[PDB]
Amino acid sequence: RSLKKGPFIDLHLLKKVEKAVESGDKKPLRTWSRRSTIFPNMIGLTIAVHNGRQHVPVFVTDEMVGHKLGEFAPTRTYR
Amino acid sequence: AKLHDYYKDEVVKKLMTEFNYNSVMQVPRVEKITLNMGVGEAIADKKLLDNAAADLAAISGQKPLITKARKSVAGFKIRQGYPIGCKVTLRGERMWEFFERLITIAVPRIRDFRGLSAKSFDGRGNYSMGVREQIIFPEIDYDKVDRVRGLDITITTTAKSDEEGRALLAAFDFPFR
Amino acid sequence: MKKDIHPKYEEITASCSCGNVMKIRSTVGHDLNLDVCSKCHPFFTGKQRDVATGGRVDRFNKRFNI
Amino acid sequence: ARIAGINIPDHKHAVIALTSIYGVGKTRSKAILAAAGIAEDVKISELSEGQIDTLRDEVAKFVVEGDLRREISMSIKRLMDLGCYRGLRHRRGLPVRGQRTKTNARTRKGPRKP
RNA sequence: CCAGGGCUACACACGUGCUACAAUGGCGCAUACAAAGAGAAGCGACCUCGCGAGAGCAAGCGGACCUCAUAAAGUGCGUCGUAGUCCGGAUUGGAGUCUGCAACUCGACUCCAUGAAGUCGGAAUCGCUAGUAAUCGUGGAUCAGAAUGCCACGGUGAAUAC
RNA sequence: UCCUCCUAAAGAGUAACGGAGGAGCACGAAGGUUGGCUAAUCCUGGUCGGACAUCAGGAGGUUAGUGCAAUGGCAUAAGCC
Repeated sequence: RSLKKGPFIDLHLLKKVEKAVESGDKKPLRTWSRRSTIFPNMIGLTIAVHNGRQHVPVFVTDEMVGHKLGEFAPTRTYR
Repeated sequence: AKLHDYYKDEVVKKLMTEFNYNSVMQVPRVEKITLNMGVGEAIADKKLLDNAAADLAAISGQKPLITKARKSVAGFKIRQGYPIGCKVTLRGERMWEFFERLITIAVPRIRDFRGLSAKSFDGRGNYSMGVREQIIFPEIDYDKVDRVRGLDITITTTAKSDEEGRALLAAFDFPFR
Repeated sequence: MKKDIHPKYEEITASCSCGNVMKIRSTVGHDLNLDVCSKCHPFFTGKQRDVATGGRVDRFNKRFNI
Repeated sequence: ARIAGINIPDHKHAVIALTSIYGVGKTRSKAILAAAGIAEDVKISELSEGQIDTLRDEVAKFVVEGDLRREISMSIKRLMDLGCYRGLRHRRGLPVRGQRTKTNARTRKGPRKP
């Protein structure tokens, strides 16, 4: 429902995980780009998204491509 | 009885090559189909069971038998010998026409149809299925009826095991999703 | 069967949308015209459209297009 | 007049009466009669059987009541088992599109029981 | 100073508003009558494409000339014929367009589909005596995008005050 | 006042302010005859239906029932139609 021309990602997150695929499934990427859309070329990684005070580890599967990284990081807790 | 003639010629010889029987009648055969419809809500309105009698009389070819309460259980406020449901046991040539009108023109008329379960077996060869709506049979006019009448159909066969009974039932074109 | 306690059991003539006529005995009425029958129902093909409903990376390549 | 889903209406204009089927509203109903050559202002009972079947498959060209309910259910269930923010609002019956949950959102959350 | 999050969070209570519960009404076609304003790192005609939000191209105008901008209630015909119904639009699913580095938390708008509560509202309480109430439409400030709020403009236009 | 068990010592009978329960009705069918049928409780499957309604199959055997407190008895059924 936004950005018809090209899914969005940052240079700092795109250049990090493209460097991560040839090095195997190494350490989780500590990133702040909640706005970055997910591509099929990050599936399998445990990249951690900053929800505001911690970086929650999320396991990306195949289906989660249209969603962004900030979908899976609960910023506001409730009871 | 189209399926009974289909059974006596095609199905019986098909089942001889599945369990390598030595006698012709070691094969399973269907014994009865009991059209039970346990209304249950007739403790308050007695004529609901009277209207329930017309439903099984229209789906089948005979008037149903109004069942009586076997015990007096406080969980449902029923006493001894209270009319609570109705049943239709179809036997002879007449059940094959209902067996034809069920698997051919009534199974497609099941809403949100996906198929039948192959695990709905008692363990001897007696399949049992329960429909939620009566508008799968074209006898019901769907308008002058007031309460949605669902019912359950069990098919008692002479099979020794439920796997053997399913093999006999698989020759009668069942979905078995 | 007991006489005159069961309804009329007149044989009728039914037919689905595809024209598959069959003769059956029931309590419908004069005749019958159906919309679907077991020899034309999409149950051997309706189970094909229920399991092949998944997929997201193929849809994601319909937006990136490269 | 027993087309795809259930759809037995009577004494109603066709394009309005086709809205009863789950999966077709006002606009798609006008697309059914336009491809079937059916007059919009004429009731169903006046239409013959030879025109009922030519719109039975025309409705079948669009996803309808039978397989749409599970299609909607799996799209929601995909979000519910995902852990995303779209699923958590479906998990608690809360609005998913970011509405005024503080005072409003009675319809999504439910009737006020206390 | 910086990145992310919060200011939008939710068993709840209250205030102020918009839309409804319909037939003096809805829907479809045709059609008449305004005022006030705003415009350039903008208003953006005409034409083409797209069901549509909108996209391409793009004159004219820092302005009684050009654009926003076709005013709407109103009129004629057809239909619906009193039902939770063609009333009502929340909610949700899929697909999209614009803005902005970026629309997930939390923007607006559009297409299809789903279709809620609501059938005129208790005690109580509010505003109004005229071109006011009541109703309909329009414009502006804010503003990259983003109001049912605020300010302002006109159309139809009551009853009653012993 | 009457009925059932024990007390009560294997015929009968046998006391206590002994241990334990009921009755002072009911039924014109719950009687007679004929004919037919026989349960409870579990396991599995099956719309509502869920421990428990109703249905189908299997085990099981009278642990069921006998209008009523208990004893004795009952399928040749005294049990059910």
